[PDB]
Amino acid sequence: TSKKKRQRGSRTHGGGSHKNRRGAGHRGGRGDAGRDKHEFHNHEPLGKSGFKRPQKVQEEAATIDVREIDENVTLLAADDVAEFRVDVRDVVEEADDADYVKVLGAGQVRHELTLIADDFSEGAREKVEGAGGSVELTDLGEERQ
Amino acid sequence: MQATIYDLDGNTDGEVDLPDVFETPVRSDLIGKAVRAAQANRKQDYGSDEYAGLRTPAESFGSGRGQAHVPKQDGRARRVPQAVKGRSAHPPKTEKDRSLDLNDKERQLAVRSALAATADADLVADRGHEFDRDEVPVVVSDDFEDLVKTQEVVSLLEALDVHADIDRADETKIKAGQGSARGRKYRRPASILFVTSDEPSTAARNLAGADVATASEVNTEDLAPGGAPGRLTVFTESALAEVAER
Amino acid sequence: SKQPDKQRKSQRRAPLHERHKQVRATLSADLREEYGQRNVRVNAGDTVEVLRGDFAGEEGEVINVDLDKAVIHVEDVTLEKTDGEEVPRPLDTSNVRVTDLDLEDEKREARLESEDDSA
Amino acid sequence: SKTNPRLSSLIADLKSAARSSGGAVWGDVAERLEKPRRTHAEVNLGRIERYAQEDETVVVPGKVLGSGVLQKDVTVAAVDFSGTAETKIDQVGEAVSLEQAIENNPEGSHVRVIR
RNA sequence: UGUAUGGCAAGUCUAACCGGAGUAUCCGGGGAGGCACAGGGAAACCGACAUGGCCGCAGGGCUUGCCCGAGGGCCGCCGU
RNA sequence: UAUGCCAGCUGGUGGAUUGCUCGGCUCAGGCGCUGAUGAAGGACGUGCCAAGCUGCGAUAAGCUGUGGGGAGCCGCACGGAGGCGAAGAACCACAGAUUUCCGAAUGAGAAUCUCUAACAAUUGCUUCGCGCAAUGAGGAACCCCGAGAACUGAAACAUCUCAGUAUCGGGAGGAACAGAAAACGCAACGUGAUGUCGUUAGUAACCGCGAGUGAACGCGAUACAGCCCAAACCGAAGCCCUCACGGGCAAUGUGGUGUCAGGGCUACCUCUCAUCAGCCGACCGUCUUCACGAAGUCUCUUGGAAUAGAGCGUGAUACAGGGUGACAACCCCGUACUGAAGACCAGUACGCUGUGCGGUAGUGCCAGAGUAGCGGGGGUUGGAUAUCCCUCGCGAAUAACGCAGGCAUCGACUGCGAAGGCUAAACACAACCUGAGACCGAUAGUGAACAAGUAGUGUGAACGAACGCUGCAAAGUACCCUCAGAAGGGAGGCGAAAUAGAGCAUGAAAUCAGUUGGCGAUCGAGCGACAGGGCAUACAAGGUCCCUUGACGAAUGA
Ligand SMILES: [Cl-]
Ligand SMILES: [Cl-]
Ligand SMILES: [Cl-]
Ligand SMILES: [Mg+2]
Ligand SMILES: [Mg+2]
Ligand SMILES: [Mg+2]
Ligand SMILES: [Mg+2]
Ligand SMILES: [Mg+2]
Ligand SMILES: [Mg+2]
Ligand SMILES: [Mg+2]
Ligand SMILES: [Mg+2]
Ligand SMILES: [Mg+2]
Ligand SMILES: [Mg+2]
Ligand SMILES: [Mg+2]
Ligand SMILES: [Mg+2]
Ligand SMILES: [Mg+2]
Ligand SMILES: [Mg+2]
Ligand code: NA
Ligand code: NA
Ligand code: NA
Ligand code: NA
Ligand code: NA
Ligand code: NA
Ligand code: NA
Ligand code: NA
Ligand code: NA
Ligand code: NA
Ligand code: NA
Ligand code: NA
Ligand code: NA
Ligand code: NA
Ligand code: NA
Ligand code: NA
Ligand code: NA
Ligand code: NA
Ligand code: NA
Ligand code: NA
Ligand code: NA
Repeated sequence: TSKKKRQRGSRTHGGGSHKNRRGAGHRGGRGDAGRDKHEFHNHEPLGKSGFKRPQKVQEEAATIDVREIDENVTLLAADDVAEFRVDVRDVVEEADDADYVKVLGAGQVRHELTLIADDFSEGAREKVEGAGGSVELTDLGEERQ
Repeated sequence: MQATIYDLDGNTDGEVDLPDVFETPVRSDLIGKAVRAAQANRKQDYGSDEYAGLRTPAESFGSGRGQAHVPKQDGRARRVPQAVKGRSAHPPKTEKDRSLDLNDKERQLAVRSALAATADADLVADRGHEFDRDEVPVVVSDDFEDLVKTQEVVSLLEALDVHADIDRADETKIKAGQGSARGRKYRRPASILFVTSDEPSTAARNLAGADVATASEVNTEDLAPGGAPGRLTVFTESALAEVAER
Repeated sequence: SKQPDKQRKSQRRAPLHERHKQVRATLSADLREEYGQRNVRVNAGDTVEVLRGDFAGEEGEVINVDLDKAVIHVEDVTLEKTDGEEVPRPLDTSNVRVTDLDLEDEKREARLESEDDSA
Repeated sequence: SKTNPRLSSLIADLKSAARSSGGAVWGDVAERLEKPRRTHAEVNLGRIERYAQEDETVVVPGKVLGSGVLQKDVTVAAVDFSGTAETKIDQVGEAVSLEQAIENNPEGSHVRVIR
């Protein structure tokens, strides 16, 4: 039995005094009415903040942390096994409608990896080189100077 | 496990491996959900006329004549829900979504589960079906698809000690209630489901309470009518094989 | 259609020529074999046998066939009014069986004898 | 008001074992399963790898998921495993159902609860 | 936005629509796109603990106070 | 015991309830224009007797033909009289005939009539004559083009919002509209007419930056289709009417060429299967209609009636639904299977006839002006400097030019040619046809199951109900008595039942008549709950209860 199903006979259906459930006055006005007066509580303050750059001048990077690559090296058997060598572009999903692929350095690297991507974080390099690996910057990646 | 194939005379004719799906753990809650959805999804939208009871310029006189403030036209109350001929306050509505979604995985699992309930003689007996057999489902040679006469399917079923189920379904029930006024006077028990491969059995279809289906599209409903698992079924050699990958 | 209201409606509002099928009765074993038909449209010349009412078992000649009310009058199948007059008791052809046929019409006979059509 | 008849039977079997045998884990696992689904355990392999030890059965009062790497040769017992989880675990150890765990070890000894 | 139940799970779900058919049900297909999988910053732009320490509930272990202690709690540390 | 209180019984009143459904409501598939050749609508007529409805139109519930259909018929509507039908009627389909008056209403006038040959009025052509034609008005909504509120929300209110909504003016079609880039701008070595659906996204954008408002490109789909002028260069090679003769149009340009895969011209190469014009002309599918169509009407019992129970038997590519004196696969219509016709798809696809695609080089020959663009004032939009439009003023270039790519100017880059035109298919609606339903079931559902937009109200605009059910069969009550009596009553007759007897299935409550039990003309008012006594009570569906004594015997306790 639901709450609704038990309302017949209660007269007020849980609204308290029968003088309560009337029009919008019981809500302090329609929608966000009073968000600056009687009901300012918990509303974000009024005002403008910052600016937006035009949508077609914005770049969207397709990222991936070393942890994800590394945790699936053996599983990615369909990707180069040198002295592993993986082209990040062939790993990251949504890597087509992206302006570039960037490797981030979250997690550990328990293998010697040779990564090819358009960009890397300082931390991603330190980790890949620390485990005896290398980082290869793509031709698109040649935009740092 | 193994399944005994039967020829058109009702005699054993070898046997094949009962596919793995028939080992899918019987899940009556999932089967019931699949059937509930299929049943809801074929229901038609309805609702009263949006303007029923509103086609009037009736007005309330307000205070003054010792009368309740009720809209009246030609000295007759109108429009308001408490008025005879007035609108229906919260009526059925055409806009209402009467469909029920169901994840493909969850539905496909119910299909497999209902399929498996078919391989349990005890379940099939608990569901209500009448028969004198130990092995279930009843597997038959593909030659069953070439049968044309209904009577021939009868003979085979009698030879398979499974015809008593059709005897059970050979009794219509004249339902209590007004469904009768809308074309739903009768109803009857569900009997044997015949699963073939090329085309549904034209020869078995008219049998009392029988339902015909094909392996590629047999669903939870025909496998478990009304959400109840364990329907007495009869697969075809090839049907049994096709059903395996569902 | 499958809907009861529509079924009864189409039966009660059927045009005159479509009412002939509402006055059909099963044929006797002999007649079925003879003409290759299970039933026929009862005519006012046929002899018939009552199989269901209070008059079940009685036989007689069909005296009248009303298409509108889809009913027939059979000789001697009557009711006694208060004044003593004897009036016919209307019968539904479904409770009747044709034992003899009036074949004075070339067209009706031809229709019966032909195998591609039924009378 | 559980709806799955199997989960319902498991819970009853877990209790029967905690009562009859000396098990205290099974009854503990039963109480957590009786609680709302949102509270049940959802463990990835990385967590099992970090806190499990050989010859000590890992017991998950929920479901084991496939993220991370497991190298330890451990026996993991859960209500269910994702297809990938069960595959990874069987490569280095053994994925087992709570139903089997209760049968092979009704006393619930040498077990480690992981959530 | 919560909650209870159920499926699947680092993923999950298909929408319109297409094919089939037992033809509004239903079976198959469709992942377009959505949310989740990293955050911070107005922006430029940069980009994180698959665990380092201590308490300790349940539970487990032991020679019955002593160990191990998921979750939880207190810190460290890391990205901006 | 009067007046009377409470409960019941018999009979009313009333029409609830249950059962029933010729009506609704909603969804879905199909289909879709009519009218001066006078529509739609209305008026008045029309029947043997005819008031309403339906049909029809002085040939008036109808006339003719072809096909179907069939022994009956003369609408709803079951009377009386009479008639029609084997000379094949009724009835159904298609086609034709007739089709009064008013009505766009058109010779003129008028509340449906009247007065003395009429396209009235406005137009095109024109033999300049109403000679040949057009327009008008209707339609359920859908559709396109204009005009355009307020209540309301913002807790007041002005911008904003309600909303380009309601409503108004004009108009098309079966669908409209849009449509082959002076596009897009995931900026690209990229996409490639247009609608629509899903999404992009409540994103960008707007906003007393409050409340609110709110796209697009792209993507996945549906369906797919691309062309014609103006001009250059030609210059009468042309078009319309008419059988013809003949007439009219046209140098202010008919016609050829041509249309950014730019074209023309000049010189060449090659070739056509493009395009455009025209002929032929479907399959399949879908919607509807139709033909044919299996098997019990056996026994016994109950019953007014078997479709019920028991027994025996049958068909099924048919166990959808309905009818029939009660629950029917086999009694009747149907239903499965097979087949046929019409309509739509569609004058489409395919096929064909004709035409001829294209390429190189040269050539500043051609290529749409109050335009592009700027300014003033407004409206509109998400459009913000960067939406679309109106109004007043100003105002360009000529492809070697010009526009766009979300502020302006200049350069670069990329895209694209405005100020001429056409265009199938996919999408909207629901009048009309058909199908469907966890919709309602006669105070419901439409206002409307019935005479329903009826009766009735208002000068008018407009407003607007209620009313469903005898029975298997009318067998719808003969005869007699009574009476002023075709009334009514009595007796009687029919039927299983008249307490089924006419607004007649069932027949609640409020309530009324008579009557039964209890109380009652010396007595006090929330009408009762709980205790306990009187009196009252056929059965059934409840069977307990009283006194002596005895056993057990909490708290309490002589
Ligand atoms: Cl930004
Ligand atoms: Cl985890
Ligand atoms: Cl594009
Ligand atoms: Mg994608
Ligand atoms: Mg109503
Ligand atoms: Mg009922
Ligand atoms: Mg015949
Ligand atoms: Mg006139
Ligand atoms: Mg206000
Ligand atoms: Mg304010
Ligand atoms: Mg707006
Ligand atoms: Mg755009
Ligand atoms: Mg031309
Ligand atoms: Mg505005
Ligand atoms: Mg009504
Ligand atoms: Mg007035
Ligand atoms: Mg009555
Ligand atoms: Na409340
Ligand atoms: Na209230
Ligand atoms: Na408010
Ligand atoms: Na304030
Ligand atoms: Na009205
Ligand atoms: Na009153
Ligand atoms: Na709906
Ligand atoms: Na996707
Ligand atoms: Na139509
Ligand atoms: Na009349
Ligand atoms: Na006419
Ligand atoms: Na005219
Ligand atoms: Na003229
Ligand atoms: Na207010
Ligand atoms: Na005010
Ligand atoms: Na504003
Ligand atoms: Na894209
Ligand atoms: Na009958
Ligand atoms: Na201006
Ligand atoms: Na552009
Ligand atoms: Na009524």
